[PDB]
Amino acid sequence: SPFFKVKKLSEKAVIPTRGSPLSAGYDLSSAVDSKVPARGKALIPTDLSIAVPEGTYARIAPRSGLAWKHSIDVGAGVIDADYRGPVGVILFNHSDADFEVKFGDRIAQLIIEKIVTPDVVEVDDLD
Amino acid sequence: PSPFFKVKKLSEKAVIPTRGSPLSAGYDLSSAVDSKVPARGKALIPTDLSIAVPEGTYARIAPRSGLAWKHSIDVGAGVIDADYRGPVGVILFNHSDADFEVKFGDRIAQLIIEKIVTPDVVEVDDLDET
Amino acid sequence: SPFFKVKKLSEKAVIPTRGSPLSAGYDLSSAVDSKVPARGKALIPTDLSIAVPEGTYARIAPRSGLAWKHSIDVGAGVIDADYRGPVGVILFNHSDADFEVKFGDRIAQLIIEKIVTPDVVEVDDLDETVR
Ligand SMILES: [Mg+2]
Repeated sequence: SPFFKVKKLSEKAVIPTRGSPLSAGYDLSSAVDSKVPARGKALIPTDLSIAVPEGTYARIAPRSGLAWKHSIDVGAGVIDADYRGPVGVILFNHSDADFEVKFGDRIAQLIIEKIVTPDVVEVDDLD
Repeated sequence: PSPFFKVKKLSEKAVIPTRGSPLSAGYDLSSAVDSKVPARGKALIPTDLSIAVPEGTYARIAPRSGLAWKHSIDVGAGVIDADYRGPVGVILFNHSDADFEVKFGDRIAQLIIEKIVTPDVVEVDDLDET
Repeated sequence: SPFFKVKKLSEKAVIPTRGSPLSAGYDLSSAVDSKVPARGKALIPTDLSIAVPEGTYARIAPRSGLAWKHSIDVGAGVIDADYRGPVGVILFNHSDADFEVKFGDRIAQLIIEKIVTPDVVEVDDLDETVR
């Protein structure tokens, strides 16, 4: 049975919520105030640790508003189901304008994507 | 219930998205406009479509491989919720020093209906060790 | 039942491996020495061809380390389940420093994501949603 368990690592953390009833993702909020330099990057802590089920992973996905309005998008973003460290969001600034993330800003959305993980079979012929 | 992909044309310029091979992941998205993605910049390209995909999925607007190598084009963000009924636009980022020209009808992205789970969020005191 | 078939196209190829029992991705290694130029791009060969099952595709996904240490992101990355050509990794460099790729370096990770591929139908109107 699917689950999404979240542990607050500080009092500043915001428990993720979905934005609409059928929404794909859980909104993630910044636990800090941080500059994202023009044509540069920032690593934004959520002060959360998580667990998601085997047969899935948590993808840190971009919010469309951040991307369209501010040319900000998300690098990396693959959180394994057994990763128990703090969840941070890597933002890339694809513009010549400096940007600033404020404490509590929603900076990404977490999507729990279904996957398969079979053992690899090496072959001489794929078909 | 069986999966579905319904599309509604918002103008005559919209093109029904079509897959590219019988096992292909995604449905090709065509531009409804003439436009451009400026060098080192971005654009929102209308498809003039509204869509519906099933609960337990979302529609991901994903980059085409050819455009990524030839024009350094990427999709800046492409999460479309299963309950999103607004117009579908494609956000393109141009990671090169030359403009990318868009003519109406041009394929600019592909849509992939990804399976997900959406359980309730549960705050906990401790997580298991791995 | 899911599978992941891999064919090596040369001796330089490395069978993709998963790091831990619950890891999402299979690490992909470069088959070449190469460079991703500052603010530029490169197509890095793996010298692999692959097959994944119907109802999935293989997503070429970024490694977190390369993203943060080198501003490297993966472009493109949608590998169809019936694509039988060579698998190359498209890297974008979002920094002003060249990124060197050495033979055997891990440059991405492959994730076999579950999808649906229903027959698309045009309709006159869609349901409006409480949103
Ligand atoms: Mg995905």
